[PDB]
Amino acid sequence: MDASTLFKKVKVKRVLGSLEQQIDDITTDSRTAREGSIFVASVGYTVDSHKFCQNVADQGCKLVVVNKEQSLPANVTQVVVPDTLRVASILAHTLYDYPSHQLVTFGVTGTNGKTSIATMIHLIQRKLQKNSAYLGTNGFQINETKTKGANTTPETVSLTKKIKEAVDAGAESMTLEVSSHGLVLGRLRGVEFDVAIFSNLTQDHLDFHGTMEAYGHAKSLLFSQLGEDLSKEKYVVLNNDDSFSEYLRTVTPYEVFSYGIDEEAQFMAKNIQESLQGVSFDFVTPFGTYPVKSPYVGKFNISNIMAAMIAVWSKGTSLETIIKAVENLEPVEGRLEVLDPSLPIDLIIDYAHTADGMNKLIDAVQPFVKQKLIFLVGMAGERDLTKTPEMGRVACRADYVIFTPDNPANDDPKMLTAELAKGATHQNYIEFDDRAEGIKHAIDIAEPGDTVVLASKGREPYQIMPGHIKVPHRDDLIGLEAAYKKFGGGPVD
Amino acid sequence: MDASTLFKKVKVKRVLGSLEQQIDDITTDSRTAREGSIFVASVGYTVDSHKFCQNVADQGCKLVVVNKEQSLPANVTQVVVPDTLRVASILAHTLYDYPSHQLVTFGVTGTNGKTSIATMIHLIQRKLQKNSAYLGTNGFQINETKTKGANTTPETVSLTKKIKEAVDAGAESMTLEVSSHGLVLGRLRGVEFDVAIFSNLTQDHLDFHGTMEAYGHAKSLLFSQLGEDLSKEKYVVLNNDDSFSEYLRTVTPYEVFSYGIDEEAQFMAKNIQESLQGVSFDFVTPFGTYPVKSPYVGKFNISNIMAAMIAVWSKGTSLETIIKAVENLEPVEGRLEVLDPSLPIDLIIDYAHTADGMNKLIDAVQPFVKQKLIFLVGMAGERDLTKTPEMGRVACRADYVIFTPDNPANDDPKMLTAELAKGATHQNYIEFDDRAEGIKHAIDIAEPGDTVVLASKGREPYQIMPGHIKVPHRDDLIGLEAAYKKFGGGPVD
Ligand SMILES: CC(=O)N[C@H]1[C@@H](OP(=O)(O)OP(=O)(O)OC[C@H]2O[C@@H](n3ccc(=O)[nH]c3=O)[C@H](O)[C@@H]2O)O[C@H](CO)[C@@H](O)[C@@H]1O[C@H](C)C(=O)N[C@@H](C)C(=O)N[C@H](CCC(=O)N[C@@H](CCCCN)C(=O)O)C(=O)O
Ligand SMILES: CC(=O)N[C@H]1[C@@H](OP(=O)(O)OP(=O)(O)OC[C@H]2O[C@@H](n3ccc(=O)[nH]c3=O)[C@H](O)[C@@H]2O)O[C@H](CO)[C@@H](O)[C@@H]1O[C@H](C)C(=O)N[C@@H](C)C(=O)N[C@H](CCC(=O)N[C@@H](CCCCN)C(=O)O)C(=O)O
Ligand SMILES: Nc1ncnc2c1ncn2[C@@H]1O[C@H](COP(=O)(O)OP(=O)(O)O)[C@@H](O)[C@H]1O
Ligand SMILES: Nc1ncnc2c1ncn2[C@@H]1O[C@H](COP(=O)(O)OP(=O)(O)O)[C@@H](O)[C@H]1O
Ligand SMILES: [Mg+2]
Ligand SMILES: [Mg+2]
Ligand SMILES: [Mg+2]
Ligand SMILES: [Mg+2]
Repeated sequence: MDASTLFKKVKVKRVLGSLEQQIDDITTDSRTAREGSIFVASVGYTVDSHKFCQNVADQGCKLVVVNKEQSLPANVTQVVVPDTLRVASILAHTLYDYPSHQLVTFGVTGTNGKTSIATMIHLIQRKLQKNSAYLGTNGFQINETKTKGANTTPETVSLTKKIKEAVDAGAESMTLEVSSHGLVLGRLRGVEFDVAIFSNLTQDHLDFHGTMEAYGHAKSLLFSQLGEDLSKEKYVVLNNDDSFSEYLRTVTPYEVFSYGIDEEAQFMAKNIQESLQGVSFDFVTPFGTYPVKSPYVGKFNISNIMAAMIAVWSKGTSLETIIKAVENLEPVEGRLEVLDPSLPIDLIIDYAHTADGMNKLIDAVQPFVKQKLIFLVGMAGERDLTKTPEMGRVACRADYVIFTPDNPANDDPKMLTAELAKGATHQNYIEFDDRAEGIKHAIDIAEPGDTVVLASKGREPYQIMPGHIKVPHRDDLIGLEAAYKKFGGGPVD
Repeated sequence: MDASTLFKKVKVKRVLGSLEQQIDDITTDSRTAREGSIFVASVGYTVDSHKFCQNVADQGCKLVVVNKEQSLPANVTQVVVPDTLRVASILAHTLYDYPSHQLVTFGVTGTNGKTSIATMIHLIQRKLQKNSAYLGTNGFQINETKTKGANTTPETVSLTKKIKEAVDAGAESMTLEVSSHGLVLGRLRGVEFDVAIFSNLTQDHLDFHGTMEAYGHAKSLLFSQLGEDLSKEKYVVLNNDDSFSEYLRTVTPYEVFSYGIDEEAQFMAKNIQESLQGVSFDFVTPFGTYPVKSPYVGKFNISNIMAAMIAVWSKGTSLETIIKAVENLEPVEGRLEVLDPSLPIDLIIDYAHTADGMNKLIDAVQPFVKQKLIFLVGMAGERDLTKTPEMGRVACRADYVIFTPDNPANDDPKMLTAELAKGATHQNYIEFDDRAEGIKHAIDIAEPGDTVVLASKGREPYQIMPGHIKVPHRDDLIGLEAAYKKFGGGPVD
């Protein structure tokens, strides 16, 4: 469509050159701007991409959106605006014909549980034979096709393009993880949600938000930004076991569905039975109480699966049909996965990376420890360290603790492991600068009948190293390789 | 329409009795429930209206929405829901066919300036010969027809009904004052806004919000609740002279128009000339700079009128035509009105009732004081007193200060005036339990050529007294009557 039409949407602009040209692309990354692209320049944490306008011109781009007039050949049109990224979201949603309005969109936010819930919703939709897309930490997925990405909630143009890809692939719904960063930074501007789901609010990301108050307020935006049009069928799904839900009710007019285990709620889990092979519980609902069998491990995953079921139910699918679908749902990659159960030890991977997440992981696994719990965890580089010793304390619930860096980036890895060590409550721990070395050590220490847990990465396939360089790393593969060496078994070679 | 259709909108409900009946009315006030009404019961600060269901049944109402099953005759249908008021807003907007979606809606929030801006927008629309409605502290107005009300932002059902009245009267737009109370309490659930306008955030209402942080976050809801549908033409108008605007930008994706006097902004006022008869200024805009003549007094009203002009402009009216309309706009009742200029004193009424508002009032009037400034102010009963001595300090910018109660309700009036007195910085003040007595005293003290200001009530026609009883009271009429007695003039009698 033509640039004229697109920029009618923008009231304050200084236009230098013609808007007659056809536009089929928008990008905030100069490296992909071409003839027919709009390149929107912006100020990042690393570079100001206004510096790259000449590059995009060389590549044939004839239209740039900028905060200040640039030095460029006269045949490149410049649109000067006060807020380039705000305009990028307007342009992108317009160009792609409002992709978020074209399918059912589910959004999940919370300190822990975003990937779990979002993936469970996706997997339920697929079990119901519906085309479904997912975007989050585990990347972008349309039905069974997966590609990895750099963020949980990617920057606005990339994100909008992916919603448009889901629409074009024929998705009936798409579920997005909604990071508090993404909300505050405008990455989700223009993304209309139909159902908003909350897991919990516990201490994290204060390097970015400064305070718990600001952090909670950031997550509330997913709920208030649903808007005020009561002719729309929109719904909010809240966790009554988290006290922040009381506040969330006040910021949106749409009907609220509550779930709970400890606290009274509209949907509850009772008579919970746990195993390393999944759970059963009685699912109390406003319409009746029904037996549920779930393949997921732990009470925290009962909260998560209830959130997922209620979200799908809210848009018109019968609970009976959802409960049937949940029974043999596939694993959520990296989230409490029991590896090769034929081993003479329990070998579990999990993504726990905050104190609360670790407590929930250990709560779930500990009842099944026959002998000793061997627990490896990493601390992420370049993140707030204030709750790191607390993570070290929680880890010392285990019998033997291994501390490692996780994505140390430019941080000294020994500083990360030493910070974890400051919280230890017993002397049975060890620190490794190299996480792979730490994993092999965990297997060295493990006896038949022991339980080994590798926490904070799941199957995340890299360590972010100095210069922010990704080096290949797989907890699961390193763990298994070390385990087969020690105990035997494993596929032929 | 029939109750069945209405309640299809509510997913969690326990229905006792038939929904076949016709519904033409909804009410949260039992006193107006009749056959064909839905009565929604709720828990207020004073009474739980669930107690009144039998009354509504006696009056012929056959449908109640309740949080718990009630004792009622079997022929009354009960719909039991978890959140009655949330359902009231859903039912009301549905029943009245989404009245806020049917005209352009402007919403104004801020500590001071809501009535001023909202009224200015209304008056501009009328000057442009467009049907316009206004709802706020000065009541409900459709074109020139006014009725008074109990709140700035009335409870959800009454508010929705008034939007529906504006639609039915043929209004092309309606402007609502948006109180932080109204936002938090859900009074505006279902009210879609097209333009949101911010004035300022200064200390007020902490008896309700507890903190400035929570208070600011409450006002941010007007902006985030605009939603995320970028196919809609919605706009945000922010004051760059207020530091809270930086935060407000982050909570909405829509284009932001900024105004400013002290700080750089897209729309600014320069070369400001002031009189008691209005102002002139050069209005810098993104499209050019234009001379503006405004009948309103003071720099604070220049901020307000710029906000009003930009809001109307944003929905497609030319600035030139708006600027012409502003020239002889009518007064905003109670807000810096110069009374009978034929008097040998300046006699001014104004609604200033916080420290910041008082400073802005005194800033506006002081350059025109030839001799002495005689300044009367009241403190509201049953409100947070923490900034009351500060109000007393600000008042002592005047030469002679009179302290009175304003709507003391059940508070001891002497406690209110004494709290004001604690901030005084000179000895030239006096306190009166009776505000009318204080006004007459102000005139007693005034010499020809003096300036008398009566602040905090405007033309508000009552004092709220013990038992929360309204007794007639008019600052303007009492002031004028006393002034004519002392100085002569005034209409024959
Ligand atoms: C601090 C931050 O925000 N940098 C994000 C930001 O970089 P920069 O601003 O530095 O980019 P830069 O300045 O290079 O470029 C600015 C702009 O210029 C463009 N430009 C750049 C170069 C060029 O040649 N041409 C060009 O046009 C570029 O496309 C961009 O539009 O823009 C990128 C692109 O959009 C994101 O990819 C980055 O995200 C990183 C990966 C991140 O780690 N971000 C974190 C802070 C984050 O967003 N986290 C949340 C939550 C997830 C999370 O935090 N998870 C935990 C997990 C912990 C357990 C791990 N085992 C954690 O990481 O702590 C999320 O991803 O949604
Ligand atoms: C504390 C509060 O919120 N009580 C509001 C609230 O009463 P209650 O909860 O006590 O009502 P109650 O408990 O009696 O009844 C509950 C429910 O039962 C129903 N019910 C009641 C009786 C009955 O016979 N039958 C029946 O069905 C009734 O309709 C209601 O649905 O419900 C009313 C109806 O909806 C409002 O009219 C009240 O608002 C008062 C007037 C107020 O003063 N409210 C203030 C707190 C307020 O809302 N302020 C903002 C901002 C304006 C402001 O604060 N301005 C300053 C001005 C200062 C300068 C003045 N010169 C100030 O006042 O400080 C605003 O109005 O939007
Ligand atoms: N609802 C929950 N409450 C507490 N901890 C949880 C919850 N869900 C998952 N976790 C823990 O946190 C880790 C991260 O879960 P995930 O669903 O990836 O959260 P997020 O996507 O918000 O980071 C899991 O591997 C598990 O240890
Ligand atoms: N923009 C402003 N900034 C500061 N004070 C103002 C502003 N506008 C009005 N005031 C002062 O506050 C009083 C109340 O103004 P009004 O527009 O009624 O505000 P609100 O409706 O928010 O209470 C006025 O009479 C004036 O003294
Ligand atoms: Mg998080
Ligand atoms: Mg995630
Ligand atoms: Mg106020
Ligand atoms: Mg007002």
